[PDB]
Order: sequence, then C-alpha cells, then structure tokens
Amino acid sequence: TACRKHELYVSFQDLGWQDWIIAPKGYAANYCDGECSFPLNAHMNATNHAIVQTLVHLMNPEYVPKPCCAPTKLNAISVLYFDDNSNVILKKYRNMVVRACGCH
Amino acid sequence: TACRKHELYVSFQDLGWQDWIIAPKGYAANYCDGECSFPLNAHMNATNHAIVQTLVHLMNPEYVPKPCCAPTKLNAISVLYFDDNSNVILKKYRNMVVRACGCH
Amino acid sequence: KLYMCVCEGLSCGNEDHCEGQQCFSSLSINDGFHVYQKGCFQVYEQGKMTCKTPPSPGQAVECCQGDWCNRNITAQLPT
Amino acid sequence: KLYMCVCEGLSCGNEDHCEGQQCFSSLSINDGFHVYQKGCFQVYEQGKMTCKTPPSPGQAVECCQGDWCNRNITAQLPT
Amino acid sequence: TRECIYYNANWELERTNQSGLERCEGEQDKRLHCYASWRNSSGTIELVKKGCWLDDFNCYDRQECVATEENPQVYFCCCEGNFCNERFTHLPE
Amino acid sequence: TRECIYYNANWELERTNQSGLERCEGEQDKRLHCYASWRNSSGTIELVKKGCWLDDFNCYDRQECVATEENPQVYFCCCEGNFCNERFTHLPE
Ligand SMILES: *[C@@H]1O[C@H](CO)[C@@H](O[C@@H]2O[C@H](CO)[C@@H](O[C@@H]3O[C@H](CO)[C@@H](O)[C@H](O)[C@@H]3O)[C@H](O)[C@H]2NC(C)=O)[C@H](O)[C@H]1NC(C)=O
Ligand SMILES: *[C@@H]1O[C@H](CO)[C@@H](O[C@@H]2O[C@H](CO)[C@@H](O[C@@H]3O[C@H](CO)[C@@H](O)[C@H](O)[C@@H]3O)[C@H](O)[C@H]2NC(C)=O)[C@H](O)[C@H]1NC(C)=O
Ligand SMILES: *[C@@H]1O[C@H](CO)[C@@H](O[C@@H]2O[C@H](CO)[C@@H](O[C@@H]3O[C@H](CO)[C@@H](O)[C@H](O)[C@@H]3O)[C@H](O)[C@H]2NC(C)=O)[C@H](O)[C@H]1NC(C)=O
Ligand SMILES: *[C@@H]1O[C@H](CO)[C@@H](O[C@@H]2O[C@H](CO)[C@@H](O[C@@H]3O[C@H](CO)[C@@H](O)[C@H](O)[C@@H]3O)[C@H](O)[C@H]2NC(C)=O)[C@H](O)[C@H]1NC(C)=O
Ligand SMILES: *[C@@H]1O[C@H](CO)[C@@H](O)[C@H](O)[C@H]1NC(C)=O
Ligand SMILES: *[C@@H]1O[C@H](CO)[C@@H](O)[C@H](O)[C@H]1NC(C)=O
Repeated sequence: TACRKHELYVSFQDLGWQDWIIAPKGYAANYCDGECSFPLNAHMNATNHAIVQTLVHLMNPEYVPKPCCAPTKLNAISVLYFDDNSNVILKKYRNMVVRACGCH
Repeated sequence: TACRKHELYVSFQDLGWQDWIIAPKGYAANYCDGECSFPLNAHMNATNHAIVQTLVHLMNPEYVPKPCCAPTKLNAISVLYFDDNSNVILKKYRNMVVRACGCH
Repeated sequence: KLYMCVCEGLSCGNEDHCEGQQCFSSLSINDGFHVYQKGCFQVYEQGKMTCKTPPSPGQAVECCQGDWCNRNITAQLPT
Repeated sequence: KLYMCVCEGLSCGNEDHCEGQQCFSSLSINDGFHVYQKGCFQVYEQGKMTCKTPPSPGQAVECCQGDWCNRNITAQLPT
Repeated sequence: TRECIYYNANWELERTNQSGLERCEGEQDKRLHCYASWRNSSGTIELVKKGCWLDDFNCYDRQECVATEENPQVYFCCCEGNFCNERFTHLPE
Repeated sequence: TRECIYYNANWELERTNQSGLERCEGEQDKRLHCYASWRNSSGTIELVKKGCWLDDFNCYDRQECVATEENPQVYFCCCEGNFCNERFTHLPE
C-alpha cells in the first residue's frame, strides 16, 4: 500500500529467450508497486501533476484515479545475443533495471 | 483499457486554492489512464523494463502486475500567487500538465 | 528502414497507417479474451526482443519486415 | 533550509529521520480510515502548494518550518 | 518569438529590474502571452506585476488585455500580442 | 575505473578495431566487469568476443574467468578484475 521497489529475479529461460541469448541467463528487474495517497512525502518522488491529481482524487473519488507507482531511475544491462545470421552481438539494452520507484 | 491522455479541466476553486492564487483560476491537467498488455505497439511509448514486466506478467499473472500508464511528456505553467507576507510572486511551476501518456 | 502497415486494434491513434522498423500481428489471451492487435515497431531493440520470443499459449507475435507486410499475416495460437 | 523531523506512517524508507524544507503531519479519510502520516518536504513548490490548502473534511495537512517541528503538532480534522 | 513590458513592484527586495521590456521564453509549439496585474484601489491605480505568461487556455486570442474578473483583490488581465500589456481595462464579464 | 582487453571477431564488417585494450565505462555506483566469449570447437579454441560488461549479479567477485555453463554453443565467462579476461577455463558447475 505504498510506492516501493519490490526486488525480484527474472530468468530468460522462462520468457522463452533461451536459444538466442547467450548471457545473462537472468537479471533483476525490481518491479514497482503500491498506491499514492494525498499528500505525498519526499520519499515518494512525485511530480507536481501527481500531487494535483491525488488532491483532485481526494476531493472527488470517481473523477480521477490515484497516481501510478512508476519507475523513475533506471539503468542499462549488456546482452550478448544471436542475430538472424548466426552471428553474436553485444548490445547495451537501456532502461532494463529499476533502482527507484516514485509516484510519476 | 488502453494508455490514453484523457483531457479534463481542474479548477483551483475546488481544490481550496482560492484566497492565495490570483491566476490562473484553473488549468488542464489531462490525466492518464488505461492498461498495458503484451506486446506494446510504438503508440504506447514504453521502456524495455515495461516490456519485460508485461511479459513476465503474461507468463505468470500473480507474479508481477501490469505496467502503469504514466505521463511521459510534461510542460510548465505560470502561477501568480500570494506568499505569507501579503506580497505577490510569479513562479513557473514545472511538470503541471500532461501531453503524452506512456507505459512508463 | 521504415514500413507502412495497418494498425487495427484496441490501441492506436486513429491512424491505420503505422510507420515502423518491424511490423507485426499479435493475438493474446489477456483478460480471458482473444484480443487481436496489429502494429509497427519504431524501436529496433524492442522489436527484436518482442519478435524473438517463442510462440506459446498466451502470445502469438508474428512479425514482418516488408512493405504492408502485416495485412495478411494474421497471428494464430499454437497447438 | 533543512530540518530533521519524524517520519512515522505507512510510507517511509524505514528511517524516522526525515530531512526536509517543510515538515508536516497529515490525517486523511482515504479508504474510509483515519490514516496518520508525518513527514518532510524537500521540494519548496510542492511543500507550499500542499501546505496552503485549507483544512477540510478528508485532509488535515498541518505543516511546520522549524527543528523537529513535527513531533508534537499532531493533525486534527475540522468541525 | 514575443516580448512584453516587464515591470516588477518588488525590484528592491529581490534586487531585480524595476523597468524595461523583457523577451518571452517558451518551448516548441507553446504559445507565449503577456500578463498584467494591478490594484485599482478605488481609483488610485497602482501597477504591480507585468511580464511574460506561459500557455493558458482561457488567455487565447486576446488582442487586448481585459480583466474580466469582477471585484478582485488584484486585477489580472492576460493578452496575446506584441507589447499588449501597456493598456488594460476592467470590463466585468 | 577498470579496463579489459577488447578483441572483436567482426572487426571487418563493422569496420571496428580487431585488437587492443579498451577502458570500461559505467555510471556512478555501478560495478564494471570483463567478459570473454569463445567457441571450444572440440579443441580448436577460437576467440569470439571479449570486452567490457555492465553490472551483473551472477558475475560477482569472480577473481578468475570461468565458464560454468555445461555444453554451450558459445562458452561465456564473466570476471571482476583488472585485465581478467586473458585467461579462461571451462569448469562445469
Ligand atoms: C526516491 O528517490 C530516492 C533517490 O534516488 C530513493 O532513495 C534511495 O533509496 C534506496 C533504497 O532505500 C537507497 O539505497 C540504499 O542505500 C543505502 C546505502 O547502500 C542502504 O540502506 C541500502 O543498501 C540501499 O542501497 C538509496 O541510497 C537512496 N538514494 C538516495 C540518493 O538517497 C528513494 O528510494 C525513492 N523513493 C522510493 C519510494 O523508492
Ligand atoms: C507517445 O508519444 C508520442 C510522441 O509524443 C505521442 O504522439 C502524439 O500524439 C498526440 C495525440 O494524438 C498528437 O497530438 C495531435 O497532433 C495533431 C496535430 O495537431 C492532431 O491530430 C491533434 O490536434 C493533436 O494535437 C501529437 O502530435 C503526437 N506527437 C508526435 C510527435 O507524433 C503519443 O500520443 C504517445 N502515446 C500515447 C499513448 O499517448
Ligand atoms: C477601477 O474601478 C472603477 C470603479 O468601479 C472603474 O470605473 C468604472 O468604470 C466602468 C466602466 O464600465 C463604469 O461603468 C460605465 O460608466 C458610465 C456611467 O457612469 C457609462 O459608460 C456606462 O453606463 C457604465 O455604467 C463605471 O461607472 C465606473 N465607476 C466609477 C465609480 O467611476 C474603473 O474602470 C476601474 N479601473 C481599472 C483600471 O480597473
Ligand atoms: C574444450 O573441451 C574439452 C573437451 O571437453 C575440454 O577438455 C576437458 O577438460 C576437463 C577439465 O576438467 C577434463 O576433465 C579432467 O580431465 C582429466 C582426466 O582426463 C583429470 O584432470 C580429471 O579427472 C577430469 O576428468 C576433460 O578430460 C577434458 N576433455 C578432453 C576430451 O580432453 C577443454 O577444457 C575445453 N576447453 C575450453 C577452453 O573450453
Ligand atoms: C535589466 O537591468 C540590467 C542591468 O542594469 C540591464 O542591462 C538590462 O537591460 C535590464 N533589462 C531590462 C529588460 O530592463
Ligand atoms: C583503435 O584503433 C584506433 C585507430 O587505429 C587506435 O588509435 C586506437 O588506439 C585503437 N584502440 C584500441 C583499444 O585498440
């Protein structure tokens, strides 16, 4: 019931990316979950619009839904994968992991 | 049932900011709503993490919730308000309106 | 490059014309229904990762690289 | 400036110490309960806008500017 | 681009410019406007704040600057135009 | 800061450097590593890709470079250290 950074380990064996990804076999996505209620403390990194929205939701519940707990700080991970021509390529996929979840 | 930019007009008379804000009497927040399901088209401006999350949600529904429809492009609005010393000050409040909602 | 394909489905900006690097057609099982989607991918990294997944129960992301390649390549679930 | 105040409540990073420009204490009516919150605001614009609203049914954001100003300024709903 | 006359009543305390004309600034695809705010004071007009204003829906295509608000503590009129904040009237809507 | 030996097998088609040592790059509070990937080929070892690798949980405190994966199409070992991608062994876990 609060915007948090729940940690989890996602494996590429389960997603089906098993015969075209050499490494990593899995990484940590650290999804975000919770709810945002008026007012929001500095811990919940929120924008001004998020605050206006939660206030207009407190004034009228059916008018506007609560803000959404979304990632704010993301990093990148390196993936060494096969292409369609049996070659292998290293690429830095951006915005793959989460390090902070705010009421964006 | 899709990440959209629903338009609305929020007035400062209803939020209680009536006797310390001179202008504007109200503006347009344009909140965001919807749901994100695998896969996501280029219209739903989503990050790589959002795609990984919706995929791990499709594989297992109770493991991870769906991504959240959050604003991506925001603008700023000028507010001319009274301070605590009966003076009047103009300030550019940033991130007050929404112009695009993606599966952030 | 760029390729114009149809954009039928629940989510599109009211323009069937979709200009993308990789067009596709998907058929899921989300919310216990058979929702059909057809669209384009203007992001190579995302298009590749979402077009390399192995078709299974729940997903049917059949992609395509050519001109109007999406019209008649309707997705179909597996066994 | 910066001011250290308590951070009791449902949402905090497990650190009562909260360093902020404006500390406060709130008592809402969200989800039909009387949830209490106490925290700090490291954003002047947001702290001001949220501390200038007029107390009413549903909200009770009583703020404070000083040192440990939040401990004994518990919020109370209006009439 | 646009430009409005910037007169700030608090020039002393904020050590800012008192008089002058200031260029407006804004992002791409964002209209800019001029804003004037003054106190009537039962006839003794006293200019307060005048300058640039960001995109506003209710301030649209205002070739003149008219304060439509009736009996306000601080009269405020927003206009769209080059140097449109030099003339202002209080016409109740 | 860190640095790993960068040898890329595709130097021709991508018109990139074939041999050399390349400095690693990363953000603040982000460990960097070295990665090596090769094909055993029933004894005829053929180096493929070697270089810098971003933060990885399973590649942690690897003073050496060991490919723990059993019978892979492309052997891959990640190590944490300065120039740790010059020696590699296939030790099945
Ligand atoms: C809002 O954004 C801030 C700033 O990014 C987030 O604060 C960060 O919170 C994390 C999790 O508590 C901190 O990581 C922890 O730091 C120490 C030192 O290592 C230790 O307790 C843990 O091992 C962990 O690494 C991080 O330092 C902190 N960052 C800053 C700059 O203070 C905050 O979490 C965000 N809000 C939410 C609701 O996620
Ligand atoms: C994902 O981001 C893109 C890029 O910001 C968003 O596309 C934008 O969509 C809006 C709404 O359809 C477009 O505004 C419209 O443009 C024309 C010309 O004025 C007209 O149809 C309407 O009057 C309206 O202003 C906007 O031009 C368009 N931007 C770009 C660069 O194409 C998109 O909406 C975002 N996705 C979602 C789900 O919101
Ligand atoms: C400051 O406040 C004064 C007082 O309210 C304003 O003067 C008022 O201006 C209006 C303009 O519509 C006058 O109404 C018109 O006046 C004459 C007859 O007197 C006629 O043209 C119309 O029938 C209409 O009634 C109003 O009489 C006048 N009031 C007084 C006491 O003189 C003034 O405009 C305000 N100035 C600013 C800069 O805000
Ligand atoms: C490439 O593949 C070959 C063949 O699998 C690898 O050689 C193998 O290396 C292991 C190392 O543990 C040898 O196991 C050990 O061998 C001796 C007895 O033969 C003894 O030290 C231990 O009892 C253990 O069994 C294995 O025999 C050997 N296989 C062959 C056919 O020679 C080689 O290491 C791989 N090289 C790379 C760079 O990946
Ligand atoms: C503001 O004051 C400075 C310093 O005297 C002057 O150079 C500048 O032209 C002034 N700008 C305006 C808009 O009056
Ligand atoms: C890459 O090649 C360039 C051009 O010859 C050379 O200057 C540079 O030192 C090389 N870098 C490495 C790491 O080998």
